Amino acid sequence: MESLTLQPIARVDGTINLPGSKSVSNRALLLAALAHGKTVLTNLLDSDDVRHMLNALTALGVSYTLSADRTRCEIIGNGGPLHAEGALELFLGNAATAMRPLAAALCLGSNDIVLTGEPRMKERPIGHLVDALRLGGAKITYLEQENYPPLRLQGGFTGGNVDVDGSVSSQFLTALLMTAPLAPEDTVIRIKGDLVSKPYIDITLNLMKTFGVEIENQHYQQFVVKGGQSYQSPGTYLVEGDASSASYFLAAAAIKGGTVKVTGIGRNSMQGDIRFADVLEKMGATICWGDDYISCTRGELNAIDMDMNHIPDAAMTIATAALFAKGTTTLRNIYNWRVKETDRLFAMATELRKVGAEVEEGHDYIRITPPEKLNFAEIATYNDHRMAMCFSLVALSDTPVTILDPKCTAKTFPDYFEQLARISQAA
Ligand SMILES: O=C(O)C1=C[C@@H](OP(=O)(O)O)[C@@H](O)[C@H](O)C1
Repeated sequence: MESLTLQPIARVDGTINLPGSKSVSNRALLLAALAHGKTVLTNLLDSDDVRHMLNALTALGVSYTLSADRTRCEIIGNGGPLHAEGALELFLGNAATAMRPLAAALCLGSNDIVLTGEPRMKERPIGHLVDALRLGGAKITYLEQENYPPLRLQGGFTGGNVDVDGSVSSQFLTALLMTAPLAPEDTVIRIKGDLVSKPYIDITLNLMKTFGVEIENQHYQQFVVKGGQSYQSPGTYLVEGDASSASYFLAAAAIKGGTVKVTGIGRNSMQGDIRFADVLEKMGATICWGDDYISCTRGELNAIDMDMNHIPDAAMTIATAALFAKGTTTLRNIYNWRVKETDRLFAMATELRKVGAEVEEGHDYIRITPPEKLNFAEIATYNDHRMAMCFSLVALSDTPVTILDPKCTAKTFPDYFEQLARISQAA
């Protein structure tokens, strides 16, 4: 078991040029692959999740080249639905942004492809998406547990009236939205009830528009899609810096700055996680917005009690920042933390208690009361990049912290520790 021990960080200050957005990167790659023309993506993220998407595109026969640092990608669009037969297996690691979108996309036309991934991926739900694709005509088989990957896709999605559950993940609808335009018949996607992680739907629609396709969004309750469309290369496309990866650095400044500036995202960014900055401001930090940067300057840090459904990923960072806040912090409406890289409500509560906090692990919320002083702990990371990055912040105290399996950060941010070190100052 590899581990990394972080020594106490006296102050953080500086500028970080963010790695590309995982959410935007994987959507842009798939749309570029489906599109007509050559797409040049810059600031593409180089991380495990994007690598699994690139590998899947290579296996499907898509041609592309990558720059030395793997952040510039020139993709030759296929000019239509991707295809493979012979039950070709695409191994998708634990990349949900590859698994859900490809599960839908590869149902266009005929195909015989199997999607699988790491053990935990076989425990992350995909039934709501399968249900919706089958209502549209797709033939899909669960090869192991019903409602979970791995899946055997045999095609057949033609469009039509389809309902989709949006209560557990926004990714199922995202996958349907990206796929439906290329289906021969028009599609009307009806959301059954609640829709969580709504901002990710805006990211999907923004990317689809960039690639030449628009749809009729009726109050996020129903989506009208015209069939028979084609995606078109936007030419050169700049991938936004990752606003979720930014949360750690902005929070570090709120706790121990100094001023930390992250570049690559700004006030016009499409990522819902830029709203994480609003939360730090509510806690007492000072925030500055620019066209291509967001900065946070230490002020004070007071506990908050907020519904975090709009920023589920970045919200985890508030769970550890809460260790440094005055009062008890409560994060609500985050049930789906349970069905992500790990059950994040169980994991976060378990590890927070190890450094001294009193924590109530609610079914769909978490309440954190910080200790007078933190103590040393060896933090388990549950093969979850965000558990490692969140707990790195424990070192902004008087105690060191040991993070197990630090390389798990590579899922979305391979250079995380070197970047945190860049802004760490001894004086
Ligand atoms: O579409 C996306 O890029 C994502 C949507 C979110 O998932 P849910 O919709 O399941 O909350 C988020 O947690 C995940 O890391 C990325």
